[PDB]
Amino acid sequence: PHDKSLDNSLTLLKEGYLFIKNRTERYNSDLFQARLLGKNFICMTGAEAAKVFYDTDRFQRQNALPKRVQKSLFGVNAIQGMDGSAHIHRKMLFLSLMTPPHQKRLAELMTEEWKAAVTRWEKADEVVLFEEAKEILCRVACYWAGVPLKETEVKERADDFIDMVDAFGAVGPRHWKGRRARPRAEEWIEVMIEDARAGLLKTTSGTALHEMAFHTQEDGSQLDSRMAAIELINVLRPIVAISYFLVFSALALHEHPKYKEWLRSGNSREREMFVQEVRRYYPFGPFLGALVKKDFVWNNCEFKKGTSVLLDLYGTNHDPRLWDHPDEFRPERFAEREENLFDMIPQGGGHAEKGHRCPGEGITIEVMKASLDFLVHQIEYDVPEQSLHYSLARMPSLPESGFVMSGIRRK
Ligand code: HEM
Repeated sequence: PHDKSLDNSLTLLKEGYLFIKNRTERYNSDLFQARLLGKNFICMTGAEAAKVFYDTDRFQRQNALPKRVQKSLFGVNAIQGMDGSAHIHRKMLFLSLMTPPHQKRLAELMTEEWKAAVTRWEKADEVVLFEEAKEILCRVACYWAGVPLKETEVKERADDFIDMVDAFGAVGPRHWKGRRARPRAEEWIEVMIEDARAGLLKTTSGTALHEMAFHTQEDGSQLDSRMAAIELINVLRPIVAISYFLVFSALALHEHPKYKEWLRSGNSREREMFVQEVRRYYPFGPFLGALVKKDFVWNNCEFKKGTSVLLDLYGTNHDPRLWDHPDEFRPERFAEREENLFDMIPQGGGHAEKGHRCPGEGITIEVMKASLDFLVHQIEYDVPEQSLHYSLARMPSLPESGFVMSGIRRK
């Protein structure tokens, strides 16, 4: 199939997470050609594609996504555009800081933070879950990475991280908010990187600030103070991004009352399942980009070298070939499902040790289960009349009212 139009890019902006889905349905196929971002593309959807997309003997990420995304979300020349053993080397670094012990540590700081906020929320009129999340995560993330953060600095930093996430799929004021935030974080963090290297800021072995400051590339030399910031930022920023998911976690519990007592009567497993369903059902990761390395043939289609390709993450997550009533929130669909690396890919697919799959899936899940465990057991509240609606054309997406809470009371 081939969309011959000459503005798919503007269209993509109007449809968002449904852009690829809208055409893999129309053209009745798992992939289609289009003209996106100045280049010739091939958008594909589905787990079988994911399997091919993550085949690095066929796909490279270098030169894949536009600079505007680097200049607002990832940073210029960060791990995201890396390929080969160079990428697997920088990648083992992120993993070392995202292991079960850490996850455990992070969910733990959040738990007390959550419990501590209650005394404050019980006195407020309202509370905007998205705003409470932004701060706490930011304050915790730093603490955990060993990055210093003054109380009167949390908001600004918490906000700068988010302006970066909220810019990747936008044009105009929204894009710029992040084209300006980025330069402020890098600056801020590149200083600590330099201070660490001077033994002027205390750093503790095994924490992101330490490991980034002292990492060693294959050639044996260390990262430019600037790149180490960007890389430490690609740890801090993502954790603050868990704000979205957390707002969705609450939102589901509201729109799906029945699942409340379900969780409350259950254990960690009921949570684990309610979380995994939030990561699958709700929009966040739009898709991914890559360049075809060698000319190959798959699904009767010819992929020419240098052709650009988008992997629909949202669509693979809602494809009936892999899920019953994919557009239904059903925590149970996860009871007994064997673990897989391509059926569900909300934070990427395949191996994290062999590819670009998010290495923060553990932390994201662990942090989310905690957040939920709190909303369900520690407090009781009211969801006052508001705008919970969330668009699928806007990327990223979020319940308009940031999810307002009221009459919060200890449980
Ligand atoms: C809050 C929700 C999160 C979402 C939806 C998310 C989503 C994703 C996606 C879709 C990718 C790309 C996969 C690919 O390119 O093939 C990725 C990469 C990555 N994520 Fe996340 N992420 C999240 C949380 C986290 C957390 C909290 C951390 C840090 C602890 C983190 C660290 C990273 C890193 C550094 C990479 C780049 C890996 C590479 O390029 O090889 N993330 N993530």
